[PDB]
Amino acid sequence: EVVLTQSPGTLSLSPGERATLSCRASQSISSSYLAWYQQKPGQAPRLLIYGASSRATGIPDRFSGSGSGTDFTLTISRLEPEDFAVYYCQQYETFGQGTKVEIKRTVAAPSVFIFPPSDEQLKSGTASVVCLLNNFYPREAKVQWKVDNALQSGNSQESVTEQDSKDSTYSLSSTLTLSKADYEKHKVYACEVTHQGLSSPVTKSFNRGE
Amino acid sequence: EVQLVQSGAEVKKPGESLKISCKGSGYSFTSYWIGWVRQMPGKGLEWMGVIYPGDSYTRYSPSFQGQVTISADKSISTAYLQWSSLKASDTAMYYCARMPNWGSFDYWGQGTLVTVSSASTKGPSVFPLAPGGTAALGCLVKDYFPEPVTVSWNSGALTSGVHTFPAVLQSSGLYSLSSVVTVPSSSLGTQTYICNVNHKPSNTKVDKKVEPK
Repeated sequence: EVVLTQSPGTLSLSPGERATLSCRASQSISSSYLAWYQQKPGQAPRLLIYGASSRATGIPDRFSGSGSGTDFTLTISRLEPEDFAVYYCQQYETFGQGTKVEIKRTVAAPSVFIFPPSDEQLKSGTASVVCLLNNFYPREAKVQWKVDNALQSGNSQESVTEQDSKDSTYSLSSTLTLSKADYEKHKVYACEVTHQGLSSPVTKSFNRGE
Repeated sequence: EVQLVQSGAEVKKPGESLKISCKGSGYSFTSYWIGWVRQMPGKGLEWMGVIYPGDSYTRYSPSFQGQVTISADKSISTAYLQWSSLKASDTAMYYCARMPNWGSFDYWGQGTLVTVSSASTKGPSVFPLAPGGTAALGCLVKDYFPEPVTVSWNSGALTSGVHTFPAVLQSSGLYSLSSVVTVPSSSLGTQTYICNVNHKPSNTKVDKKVEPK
């Protein structure tokens, strides 16, 4: 069956700029069946373009669709703040994997915070250590957990907020989960952070029972 | 005036059967197809299948053939999507959409959230995340089911610098979430900071004062 490959995965642009989204088919398809959808977080997808070039009802004229054969393009002439969302192309029973149109802003290095597990939690038998990476741009961030002098793996879960509607940054929370017994046999708890905004990586740590 | 109204949120156990619905209005229901689209958490869109309610013609995409049953009752302008035996991997948002004969989805339903899990309703445990120039404090909202939880700071009076993170599903099958706030370091003596956690499925409303130490 037909594969629609979308490029790039993420497009970082500023409001007012022109956006060019690509949708490439694994084989030559009819332009009469190529559709584009827009989707914002927490919302249903909405049809933008159908038959490669036709806007749906009420879609503003800044949106345009083109291409034929294997190459299809979605153009947004001058990005408005409401245009920052995910875009999918579709043909027959297939969808492209989506392109996120993201706000490009001034590079912002993260402010880093580490939180020890509360005494209330420790009574239960589990220790959750939390690392906060606050108000950074771009989204690409690496968090490395270190217990004494050993880099952790498979015992942390991570979650990222949506691009801030006020400052255009992201925040990321990582949680390192240990048993009371594992937590209690170690001293130094560190969260090492790497990001484009930083000249060298940043570490925030605490000594257990201090 | 065209609208597609889907049935309510579903919390189910693996192995249970399920039938979800999509009612059309404001147009001729028997003149258009109805598509079903799956969107797994943090994932893209998947075309499951289509039905022409006018004559009950149904087509499933290869990955959905024999996995799900699509049907319609034209006397009540309703189309259905059903599973004979749910799996945890069926946890997703499911959209129905109207499809004219040219193959695009011109009108979408609001979506139905289907959560499939072994777990039972459990209220969260709320733990303090205790504290240059900026101090960060928060609340860890751990081990609850099902989603969602809402978090506010100081009964809604504190909104700036607040980040309530997307919940994460632990290996236990329980959700965990954090809510943090950025405050000037100078305010840690003059100000009280309370996170108000609410998990409606278990009727839990917890207020936790977050103190440095």
